[PDB]
Amino acid sequence: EDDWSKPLPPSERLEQELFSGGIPVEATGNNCPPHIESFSDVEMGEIIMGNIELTRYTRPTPVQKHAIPIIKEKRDLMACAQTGSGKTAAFLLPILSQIYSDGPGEALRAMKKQYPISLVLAPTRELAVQIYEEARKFSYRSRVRPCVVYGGADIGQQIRDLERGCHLLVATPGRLVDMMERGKIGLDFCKYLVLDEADRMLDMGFEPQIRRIVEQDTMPPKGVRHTMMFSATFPKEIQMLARDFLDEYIFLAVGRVGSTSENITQKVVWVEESDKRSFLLDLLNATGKDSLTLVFVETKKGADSLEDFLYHEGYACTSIHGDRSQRDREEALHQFRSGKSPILVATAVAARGLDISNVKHVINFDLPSDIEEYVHRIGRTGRVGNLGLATSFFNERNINITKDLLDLLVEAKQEVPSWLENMAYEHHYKGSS
Ligand SMILES: Nc1ncnc2c1ncn2[C@@H]1O[C@H](COP(=O)(O)O)[C@@H](O)[C@H]1O
Repeated sequence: EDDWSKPLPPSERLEQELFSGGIPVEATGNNCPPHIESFSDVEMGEIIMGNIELTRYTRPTPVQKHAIPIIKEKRDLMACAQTGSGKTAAFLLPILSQIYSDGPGEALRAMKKQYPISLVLAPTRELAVQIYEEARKFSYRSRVRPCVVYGGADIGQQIRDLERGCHLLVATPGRLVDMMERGKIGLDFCKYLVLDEADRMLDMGFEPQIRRIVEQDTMPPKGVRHTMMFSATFPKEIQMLARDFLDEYIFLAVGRVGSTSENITQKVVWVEESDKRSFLLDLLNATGKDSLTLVFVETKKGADSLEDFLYHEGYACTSIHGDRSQRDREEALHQFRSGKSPILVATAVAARGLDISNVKHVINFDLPSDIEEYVHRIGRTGRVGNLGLATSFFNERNINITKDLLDLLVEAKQEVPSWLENMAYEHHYKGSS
């Protein structure tokens, strides 16, 4: 049989291809394996150590010091770390290491529809490619062929890439489901599940697809598969997702766990329904050359009406809602992402699963009845380096979220309209006399 631990012949055109480019730590859980200080503190194999040297990694990052020995000891992981912490290599290195050591497993040898040994789920195309490229570096001179798929691109070329073999699959949840329904991917032998930037995936409304992939198909249950979740923040829906997806897991926090709606400037203004169009025009006239603007409306009839208004007023824009054919919605998303139509009108429901690459300005033309939905919507702007802007139109129709919105603005240390805190005021708490 095949030896998956002993490296394949090199290829320096491929080497130049791959490798010629540019404080507190909390760990809680039961029987947590001790952290490492060097990559050699645990045995990650011949192939991994060789590829580590090609990538010129000299010392493990904080998150790698703790996560790598955890994953290698086959323990589930909930990790709160931010971008630039080296979390990609933190799960790729021990996973690939174990695959080299263990091999494909008797199933894939008795067969040799693609069956990934490892699956990494990402919110966006950009992050998906980042993970994919790192995987190529560490799968070099091995028999693990990494593949990446994502929406907004030709599925035909992605299917072709898949059929050349994939043992590690990086995917956005929507395109993976599409591959599964088309019968191109099976999860029967997926032993390594990774959710990278899980919080943003839920922001973009990927949770149903994720739970369909993990819980409703053929993927091994927890305790059999090894599952790792990485998230910058730790809101309640992530905690619930962690409890459901993880078994006997270690909680790792590198730095302070990020706040909800961080890196976002939020403005709330009072606008009557009749004035929302004109008010929007003033907001659009304070827009840069092409900074992408995402406008949320409640209904599809409202979306069409708004776009019709914007078109007549001379604005380059497009729309995405349910009453559109799929050919129109895919082209609309293409024209938004390319800046040809820098203004996207969309209902929240239609925006779900779409790779809208965090715009510079989110405008809540209509506010939701739900503050958790508000958090998901404004999450469509703001990163780490780029401060995002979220402007919301508020009137009597939104009175039910007055207090939650106020509380959120205060927690995020944002500006509060004096009329908003006035409307939220409760005389019960003043006291007698
Ligand atoms: N051990 C390491 N030494 C040096 N750079 C690293 C290490 N691990 C990851 N990186 C870099 O950190 C970035 C990855 O950030 P992240 O988004 O946390 O995966 C990439 O630029 C990597 O090259």
